[PDB]
Amino acid sequence: VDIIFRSKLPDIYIPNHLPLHSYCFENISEFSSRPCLINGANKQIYTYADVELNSRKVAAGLHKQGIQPKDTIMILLPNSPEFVFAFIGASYLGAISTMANPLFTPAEVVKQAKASSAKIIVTQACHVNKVKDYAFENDVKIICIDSAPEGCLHFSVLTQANEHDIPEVEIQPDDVVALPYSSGTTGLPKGVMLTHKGLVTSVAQQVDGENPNLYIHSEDVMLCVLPLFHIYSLNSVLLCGLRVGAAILIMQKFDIVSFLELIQRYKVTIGPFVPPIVLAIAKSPMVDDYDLSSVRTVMSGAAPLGKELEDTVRAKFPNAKLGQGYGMTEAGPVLAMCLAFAKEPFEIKSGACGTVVRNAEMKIVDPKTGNSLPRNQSGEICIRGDQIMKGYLNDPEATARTIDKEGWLYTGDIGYIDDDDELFIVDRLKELIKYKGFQVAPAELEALLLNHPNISDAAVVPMKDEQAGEVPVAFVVRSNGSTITEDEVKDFISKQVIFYKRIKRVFFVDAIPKSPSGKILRKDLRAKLA
Ligand SMILES: Nc1ncnc2c1ncn2[C@@H]1O[C@H](COP(=O)(O)OP(=O)(O)OP(=O)(O)O)[C@@H](O)[C@H]1O
Ligand SMILES: [Mg+2]
Repeated sequence: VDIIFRSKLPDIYIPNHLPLHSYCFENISEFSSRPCLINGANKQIYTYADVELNSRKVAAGLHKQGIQPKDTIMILLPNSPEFVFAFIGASYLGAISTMANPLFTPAEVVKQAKASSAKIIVTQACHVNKVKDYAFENDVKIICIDSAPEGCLHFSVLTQANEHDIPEVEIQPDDVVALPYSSGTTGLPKGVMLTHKGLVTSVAQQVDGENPNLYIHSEDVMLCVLPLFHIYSLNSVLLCGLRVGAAILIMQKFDIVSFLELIQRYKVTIGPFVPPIVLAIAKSPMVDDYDLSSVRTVMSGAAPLGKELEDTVRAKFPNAKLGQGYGMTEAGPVLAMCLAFAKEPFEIKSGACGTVVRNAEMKIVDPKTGNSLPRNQSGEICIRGDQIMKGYLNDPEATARTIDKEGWLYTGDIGYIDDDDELFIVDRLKELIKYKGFQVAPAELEALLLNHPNISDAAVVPMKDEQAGEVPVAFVVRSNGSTITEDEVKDFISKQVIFYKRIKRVFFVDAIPKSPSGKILRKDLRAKLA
């Protein structure tokens, strides 16, 4: 007998029979002349009508270039209007976009291209070298958004196409539309098949309903400073933004000053961040010199964030609801979303990752028995609903091990749900540090380290130890100014925690490695230790 957790919100109608473009643009007529994409680099504004129009032009363009239903294009781009136009244009065709980290090595880009069977790679001149030979040898066309050197087509060859030249197409709910990849935090990146049905479901779960979990409307301005090739931005910023008619402000590269200025300048109202952004915000002393009163909702997604740091940043946006969302590529991606974001906001506790999304079921399973758990007990987070992935790309066996025959997705994440239906993430199961019979969550310690005014960044990993099995160790970046000592660090931790959570060694460093998508690269630090 499974003990099953659900949202405090009612189930709603989800039109997951509609293709993604059709769902996203369903209500476009009520906001057609509102800004859709704001290019922060050049101040250029595309209206809702511009964006549908360019997307339809690109679809027609892709079709003339040989893109057929179920064919794949690769997007190898930084955030830009053209990323959007390509993604949606492929969708118009019943085709598929795979999205690649543009700072990947040539071996990486090629592997992804081979695996996804991309017929076209849409990128910039600066990356052409990565895929030049491979493309020629495999009749894969290369289209550049900026200038098109030897053998490449320019993106304009897509936008020259006529919007009324999109062919008749029969799109199935279960057709793939997106091939995002996991961030590779725990190993090589995995290709994930996301469907029209999955993504419409997941966008609806967030922004539709009488009382939506994530309340966004056509007068909001959503900042987009996270990579759209990761599923958190593409879904919760781009697709959710389109669905409700919000302006999407496109930044390329976060730095705290640029960030604050653009927020002020463009009157951003929705801030979809990650813990490294929140960390920056909490440690900067100048946040107070800026007019951030417009910001009404601040989300942190993508990675563990502790309550003390979350609270620090809370105090710096007294005008906003601040809270967390929890996503996993394999999950569509959103599994839970802060209810302080709802149109009729619920109460929340600091440090929760949210409450499981409506129109879904969640269970917490102990991984040593396999039995589901009651409230306030730590186990493996599981989820079932229409939003989850069709499966891993070219890997039905891993899919089968990951989503069981009951249609339960097993995240590999440990968590508990408390009496208020808030979810808390402990850490990734395999990241739990094994000190005798005890299990230590690296993220709990990291949260406490980040609390120290003289610490600017940190990561906790296990070390090989003779009699304990593994001991917790910490990598610490000192603040500018301070010369905090190893023993100062250890004693600071020691005063606050139960004995088996103590830090055995601290190593001072200049930086902690992180994915572009905002997750600490713990494995890279293990390798430094080994
Ligand atoms: N709010 C959150 N708090 C804690 N962890 C989170 C939160 N949001 C996401 N995560 C973590 O991020 C994961 C989703 O990350 P993603 O799908 O980008 O790949 P990854 O797990 O980071 O890397 P890979 O699967 O390639 O090892 C979740 O499984 C969870 O472990
Ligand atoms: Mg993962």
